[PDB]
Amino acid sequence: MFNRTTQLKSKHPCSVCTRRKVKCDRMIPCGNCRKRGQDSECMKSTKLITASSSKEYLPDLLLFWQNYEYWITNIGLYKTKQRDLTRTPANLDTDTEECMFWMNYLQKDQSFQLMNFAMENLGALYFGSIGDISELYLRVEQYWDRRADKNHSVDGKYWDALIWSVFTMCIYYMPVEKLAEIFSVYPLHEYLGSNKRLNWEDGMQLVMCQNFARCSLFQLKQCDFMAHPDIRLVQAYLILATTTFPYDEPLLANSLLTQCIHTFKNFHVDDFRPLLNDDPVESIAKVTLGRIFYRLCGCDYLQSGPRKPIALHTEVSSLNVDVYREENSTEVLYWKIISLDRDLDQYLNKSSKPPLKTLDAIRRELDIFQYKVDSLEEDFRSNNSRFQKFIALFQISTVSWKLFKMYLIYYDTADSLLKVIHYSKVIISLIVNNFHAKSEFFNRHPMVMQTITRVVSFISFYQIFVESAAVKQLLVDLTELTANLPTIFGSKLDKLVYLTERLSKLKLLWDKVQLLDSGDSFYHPVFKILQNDIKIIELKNDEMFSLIKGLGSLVPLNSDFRTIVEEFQSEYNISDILS
Amino acid sequence: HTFKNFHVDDFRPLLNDDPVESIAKVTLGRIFYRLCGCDYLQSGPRKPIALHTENSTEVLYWKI
Amino acid sequence: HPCSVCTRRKVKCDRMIPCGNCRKRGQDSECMKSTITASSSKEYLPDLLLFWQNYEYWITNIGLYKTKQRDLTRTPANLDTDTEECMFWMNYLQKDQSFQLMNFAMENLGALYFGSIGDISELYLRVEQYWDRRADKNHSVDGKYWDALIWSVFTMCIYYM
Amino acid sequence: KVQLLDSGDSFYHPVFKILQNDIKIIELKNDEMFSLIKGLGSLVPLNSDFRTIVEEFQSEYNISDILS
Amino acid sequence: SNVVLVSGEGERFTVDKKIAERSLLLKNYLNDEIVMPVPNVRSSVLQKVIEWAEHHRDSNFPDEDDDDSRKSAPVDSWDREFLKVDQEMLYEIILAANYLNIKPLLDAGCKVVAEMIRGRSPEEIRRTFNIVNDFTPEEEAAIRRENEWAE
Amino acid sequence: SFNPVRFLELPIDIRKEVYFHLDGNFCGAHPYPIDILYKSNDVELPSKRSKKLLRYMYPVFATYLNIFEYSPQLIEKWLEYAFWLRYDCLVLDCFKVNHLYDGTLIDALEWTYLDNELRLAYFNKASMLEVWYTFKEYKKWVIDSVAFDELDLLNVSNIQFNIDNLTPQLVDKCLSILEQKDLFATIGEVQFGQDNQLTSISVIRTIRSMESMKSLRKITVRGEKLYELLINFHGFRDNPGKTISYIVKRRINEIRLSRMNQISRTGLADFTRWDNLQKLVLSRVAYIDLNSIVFPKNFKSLTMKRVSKIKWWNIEENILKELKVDKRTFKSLYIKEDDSKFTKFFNLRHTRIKELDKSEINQITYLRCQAIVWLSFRTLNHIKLQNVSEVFNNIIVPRALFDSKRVEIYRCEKISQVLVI
Amino acid sequence: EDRFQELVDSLKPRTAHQYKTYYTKYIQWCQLNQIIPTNSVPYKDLPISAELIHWFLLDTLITDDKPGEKREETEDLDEEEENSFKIATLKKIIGSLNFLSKLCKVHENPNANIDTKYLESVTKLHTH
Ligand SMILES: [Zn+2]
Ligand SMILES: [Zn+2]
Ligand SMILES: [Zn+2]
Repeated sequence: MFNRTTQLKSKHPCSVCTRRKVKCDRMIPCGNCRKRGQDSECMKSTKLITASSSKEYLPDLLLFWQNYEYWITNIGLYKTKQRDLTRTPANLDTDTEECMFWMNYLQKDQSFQLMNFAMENLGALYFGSIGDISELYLRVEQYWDRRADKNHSVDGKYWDALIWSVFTMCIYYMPVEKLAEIFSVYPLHEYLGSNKRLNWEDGMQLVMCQNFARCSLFQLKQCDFMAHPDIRLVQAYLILATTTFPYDEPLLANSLLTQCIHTFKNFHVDDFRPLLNDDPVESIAKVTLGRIFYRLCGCDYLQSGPRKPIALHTEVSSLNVDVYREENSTEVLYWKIISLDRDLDQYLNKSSKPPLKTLDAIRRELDIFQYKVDSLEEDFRSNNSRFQKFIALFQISTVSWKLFKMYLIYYDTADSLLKVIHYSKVIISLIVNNFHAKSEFFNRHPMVMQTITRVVSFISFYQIFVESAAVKQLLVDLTELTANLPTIFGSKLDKLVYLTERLSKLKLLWDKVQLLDSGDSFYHPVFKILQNDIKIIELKNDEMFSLIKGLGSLVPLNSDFRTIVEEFQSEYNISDILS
Repeated sequence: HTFKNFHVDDFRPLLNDDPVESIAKVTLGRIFYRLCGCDYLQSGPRKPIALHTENSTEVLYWKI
Repeated sequence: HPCSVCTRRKVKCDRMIPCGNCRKRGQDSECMKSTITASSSKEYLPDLLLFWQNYEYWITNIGLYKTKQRDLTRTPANLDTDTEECMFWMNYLQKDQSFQLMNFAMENLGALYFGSIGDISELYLRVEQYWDRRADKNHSVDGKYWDALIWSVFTMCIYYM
Repeated sequence: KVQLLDSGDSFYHPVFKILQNDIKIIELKNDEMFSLIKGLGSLVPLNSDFRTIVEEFQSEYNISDILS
Repeated sequence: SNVVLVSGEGERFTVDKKIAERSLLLKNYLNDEIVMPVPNVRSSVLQKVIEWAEHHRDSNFPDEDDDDSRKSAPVDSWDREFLKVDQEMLYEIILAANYLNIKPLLDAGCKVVAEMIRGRSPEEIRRTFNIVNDFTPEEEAAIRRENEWAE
Repeated sequence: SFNPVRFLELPIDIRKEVYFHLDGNFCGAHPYPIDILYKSNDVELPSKRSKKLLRYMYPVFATYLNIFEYSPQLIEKWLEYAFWLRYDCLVLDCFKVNHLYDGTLIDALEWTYLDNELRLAYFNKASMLEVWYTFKEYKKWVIDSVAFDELDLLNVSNIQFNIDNLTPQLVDKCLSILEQKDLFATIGEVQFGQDNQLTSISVIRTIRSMESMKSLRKITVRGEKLYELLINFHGFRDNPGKTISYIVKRRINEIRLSRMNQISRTGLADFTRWDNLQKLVLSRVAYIDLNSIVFPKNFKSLTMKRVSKIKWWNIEENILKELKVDKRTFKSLYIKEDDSKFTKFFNLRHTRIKELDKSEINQITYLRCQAIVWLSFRTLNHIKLQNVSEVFNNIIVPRALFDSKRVEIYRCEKISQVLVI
Repeated sequence: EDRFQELVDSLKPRTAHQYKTYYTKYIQWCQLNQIIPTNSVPYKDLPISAELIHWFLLDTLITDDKPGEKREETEDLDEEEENSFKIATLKKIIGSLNFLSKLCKVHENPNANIDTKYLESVTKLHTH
């Protein structure tokens, strides 16, 4: 927010600082010597700095934008499902009428036409998860024999819920035209009593996706997985974590991830190398379990935050690792490109700046992913090939762009702002080329959601203070692509649109209020409201208010920049996008 | 997962807190001590996830 | 026990391998004469008993009580007796069968509920209100949390009584 | 009932052989690997007195009887 | 096999794709005629870059993590003379090789910068001593008294 | 001429690499790297204010500049740079970005004793000094210019010690002046000389201070004979001398080995102790076998250079078990040589970059065969072959390690034929 | 090409600068009796012999008749300092000329063939 933090911090203190007998605020000239009215007296040593118009609030501002864009654009917008226990009425079973409607509505052609569409389209995701789709086609065939049975085997119940998770993922990437052609739009809105004029992109495609997730749940609740741990729970949870559900529900997915990690560590299996005396069955089991566990670590990372108490990733991709690099770079490539970003993010919330040697080592291994994704094969028509290709291309460009964002913020290396501008437009052009058929659901993975979450945050945020030409040209395509995101995201999409609106009105708020000099402490509503709202969401994360209800029926007890601050606090309030 | 989601760190009361909170630090440290007892006395391979993390009679239980 | 050359050349009480002052003097395989053919002396009394510790965790603590076997492809789900294990035993347990159980823990088990919830009479607020809440059918999530809280103590007061 | 055997130092006995398989087979019941290969599904999870009285006391005093 | 360089000057330089491989930013943009913005570097500096790519497009290049072939890498005497240029515009050459991730040209210019910085006379180093802040003047007097018998 | 502050304009990523590419020859008065002198047909066959400089400044510096008494032109040019160059702002910015990057720049500051003062010093790779600063002076203007919040920069813990730079009595006085301040946690590492079982009193004086540093890594030795005495373990730890302090053996992170002949001239390059290292580096040992070492617990990087002779882990014998084939089939029949796209990304043109068969071996006894190769390593990743010579077996690198170029061969002309498994 | 690496890799640089001091003094000494004439000399023509080496060691190292620097040869310890320095630098000059010999072995000198065991005997004599 506000300190002095100006350009060209000098080398040696002057006489006035030696008189001053405090910390050497070795700026041009000092925030403390200017506070004593002796600004020029600290200037008079040698090479009297430069123009006093370099926006000295801006580095402090970007330091607090780190505080924001950590605690808002992952934590505040997505990872606070601030709901209630008293104000939420109970649901004892309530899916013997609801999930059984999905027992009703599911058809065999409605199963297999999703199944065969998602075969070459999504043939890396389940291939990363489980492998073969024909065994899964066999489970859908026997599933109509395993449909309304009486001898519900626990294992077979996991197989039943497995294909509900598969149907969830098939909804998550099928376009709406084939969805309305394979399924029917109307019996959902018959059963719910909702509107008939609701072609699936208008809200209920992702709801039916969540209903298939919920019917996986309704059988997994019957699987008794807390007394029956197995790997398919974790596999289907990978498949469900591919959806928007971890962002639309952080807390439930946290506990399910907790049970999945407990399930894995029940096995006490770590290494993934088929040694001399190993079973070939155990060999292939370890080979599969490798990608399983690294996708599990990827699921551990995306939900990580203050609602994530139990951690899994305990390794470093550079420089106390557990099984690191004893592993063939095939889909742990997908993990390692994520763990690349993971080690960046132990410096987002904490304002301690990482060593730039580390960041340039990251700049070195950046191109290793860039040209190991080029080290794959290529298939024009197999949609999983270009699908996985664009996934990894997007991930390395995403971490690249965020890395150059970190370069500009933490140290401001050469031309890193223009690097941000360049990689932003390259990624957005990749989205534009995937505005097509066969590639609209290259735009449905939550990586593009969280990526545009950062882009429309910071490009608008730098548009606030620097009315730049390239930032304006990018801001046009920001406002275009914000409306032109796919409907597979839904509620957080509209929360993102409100966030874009509130940041534009935050720009107007900077436009209407001049920044008050008070020696070197600057004052604006942009400062104080963003000071407050993060702490509001932290007090929501201070879950004592959800435990004050747990320890009985107890009830607790807990100027110009006081007015317009507290006018914009409810004018464009954050409470629209908490939930 | 649940108890650490509530961010329970201190087990002795502090003066700048909610008295509901500062008393709940002991009134959940007792929960923490029995949680440590269930964490310890169920010492098994089926229980991999541990919680070691290190009035006048409930802390004395977890002492022994 | 001191080894062979400790008893033969009379050196220090040295359970080294083979000794720290006999291997040096040219007697490595000559001083390993310390401990199919048979033997029945107490040489196992150092040699064995630490294997007991391997028994003591994995068989007594783990194997006898904690090692659990299931049958995934044969066990029914919870769709069979969805609510009926819960509902029949909620309808049988009446106010005597609640508070007369709870008065075991009120008299006999003071460290438990102080170790968990504090007071049992504070819990008697909910258990008295449970007969205004067993009849409730549209609860909240909090009220069901209270339900499963007090039915855990209803569970506990069965056994020790 | 059995004279304690060895190779000179490493003592061998039916008690000794059975105290091995006490821990080995019960920890093999604690091996959840082939339960995970059950989770793999179609991938099939496959897995003197010192000679014979071991087979007596193991089969008669069946150590797997503590799994009910 | 040709891409277009559109600089801050916007002078469209349609160069070969093998020229584009040296710029690892642009080689990554190959995964994205084929235009891209360079909003800071002028196109004469870019033309110097392109002519270096013409010269050493076929040349062989080290692992860029070395010491022997990284720090003790010999210069090109052709690209010594080719970069015997303005001091100022040489820094724009440096910024161009940074901004487009052209590492051996960056090191090649960098070593010539290292040549020009080293070997400067202790006359002017005595003279250009505290141009920047660099010392308290008490220590400046102490240094000048430290060599007082000859200076 | 040159404009310094104009170079101080353009930012730190640029300004790093220049000091990274002006290594030690910051001065003009620097000698030649002696192979130009070797690759030649000419020998150098060589005023009075500089005679006054020899008269006055030089008797401080006849400890180090006395090595450079050839070419007295360089000598009489030297002391003028020894006035003002070693306070110039470029040098101070160099130390700023260097201690920012912690030896990633030009490195190895060194506790000297000149000005009869025990200040620090910077040497080049020709061991020529340029700068002599005391730790007060070094903490004063360049540490505390950037000691804003990071307390590890308030710490200064990356400095070598180098006995055999100086006299053993100067080792004695050096540790005496080390004692008077808290400079134990200031040094980074210690070096060794010997330039039978009788440790030198310099090294004895070194060891008897060595544990009290508590911030110690990065230890290097330079003599094979010395290597035998101090860390080539040989089954000896219960000794009054000759022991190198188990506690500070735990404290190190990495071990460097300068120039030797063999490591298992004895039975083994043994490190029963030395648990917590992560990186051993072989600089100029003549002969190595791989399995000549105890292979300590987890030393992830293992780089090496300037070798005469490498055997291998001779995995080639072990690969004849897992798929159980003929050697001539193993070259001819059992090489697919797929080099799909990442192989051509780097150069590595001289080594023949092979690959085993995905056809003739069929996803069993291949990952088994890969884990055979893994068995030779015992948890290490980084390999990094510089200037090398004369392996005795095929080059065998697992694809998991070979991907991301965790192995990085730099020079390959005495060698070829890498079968990447 | 064949030797130049392990020519350089023979030594630490410190030793190489010591030798570049030492045998330069040797060559200047040869020119002071004009043994090689004259400002540079090749690596191919250089005079190296055992008695040349030893007579350099005479005329510089041991022959302190030298009435400018005549008079430091009496003390039980300071002259013991002097000749300990002399035997150490004797070995150093031996290494310098050995290395210069090995330099001119690959640098095509018929006049570089040493009989080092004579020099061993010299060392052993001064040692005795
Ligand atoms: Zn000041
Ligand atoms: Zn001031
Ligand atoms: Zn003995």
